[PDB]
Amino acid sequence: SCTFKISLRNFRSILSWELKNHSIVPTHYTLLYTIMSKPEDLKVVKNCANTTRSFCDLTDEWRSTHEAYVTVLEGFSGNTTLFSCSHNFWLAIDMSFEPPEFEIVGFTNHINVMVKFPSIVEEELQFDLSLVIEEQSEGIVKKHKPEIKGNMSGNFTYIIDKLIPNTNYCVSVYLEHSDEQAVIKSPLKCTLLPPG
Amino acid sequence: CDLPQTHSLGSRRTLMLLAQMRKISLFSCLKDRHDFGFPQEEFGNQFQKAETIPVLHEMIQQIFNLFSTKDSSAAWDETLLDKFYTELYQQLNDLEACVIQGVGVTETPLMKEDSILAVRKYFQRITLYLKEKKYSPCAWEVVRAEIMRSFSLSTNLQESLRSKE
Repeated sequence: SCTFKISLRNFRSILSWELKNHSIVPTHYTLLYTIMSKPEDLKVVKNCANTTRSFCDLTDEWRSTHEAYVTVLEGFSGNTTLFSCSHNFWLAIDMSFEPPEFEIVGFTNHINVMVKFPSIVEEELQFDLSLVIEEQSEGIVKKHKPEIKGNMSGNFTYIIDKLIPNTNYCVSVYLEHSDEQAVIKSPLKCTLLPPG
Repeated sequence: CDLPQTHSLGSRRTLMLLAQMRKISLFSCLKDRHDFGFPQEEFGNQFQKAETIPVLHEMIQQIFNLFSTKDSSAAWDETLLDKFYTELYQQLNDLEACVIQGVGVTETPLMKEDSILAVRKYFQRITLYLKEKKYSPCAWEVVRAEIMRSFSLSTNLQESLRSKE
């Protein structure tokens, strides 16, 4: 199968590997990585080597946030390697941000969006991205991308107005970089404000 | 010239174009690969605010020329290359704009050209490898990866906000 999936949980990259079991059932795996500049420096993540875990998380292991870390998995069947697939993921293309909790309060005429982002200082982390607040009032799909600078350091408060009573809106939290490709449409939260 | 640091889409777009320009998996190319030695001391060191602008201008020029070659145009997709040439020229104009205006860009000594020379030499090594590899797709993939790694770290001067110390 060699299906690799990565998810960003509070600025932390967690990667999991989906493997099917036809006949042989490997319970242990090993994950290795490297930069896209030169696939000559193969490195392995500690704890994520010869382990029974199906996922590996890192914090500062990935210093090249502005690069594409190549992914390689070594499938071991007991005491012998079975297969090894090669893949590659671009952080500026994926950056799947779903774990962060988001709340929304619907008032008589305005909507108070409150996204709960990890409390961190932006002056201590290189994060180039454009967070977009998806809106869907009464079926009308809209997208709003405000100033992320100094606003993604915690509770992202956004006010949506210019609407009328009885507006059911579904808010989603996704982000864009170069274009609308990283459409990480998180579970749309539908809320209805006072009707009329 | 871009005095206020509001945002930037140039590097982002160019970066994306190079991503869609992929043909195969990079890890599948563990042969036609070799450290070309991307100069960083003449990019991130010393050169920061506007200082690296003259370098970037000639650097993108090298990228443009290299990708506009009949060899490169026959390795990648012309549809993607079309926009690539456009974006490159767009950013080229953006960079030289600061050189056209009376901004403190070309104020540095011969070091402002020294960094450029390093780029020309770096690309020369790349072209040399391409010649030997007969411009094979595997080689192009790695070469493109190098250009991708270098270009990102080129505009990274302003995109860098990880360590203030």
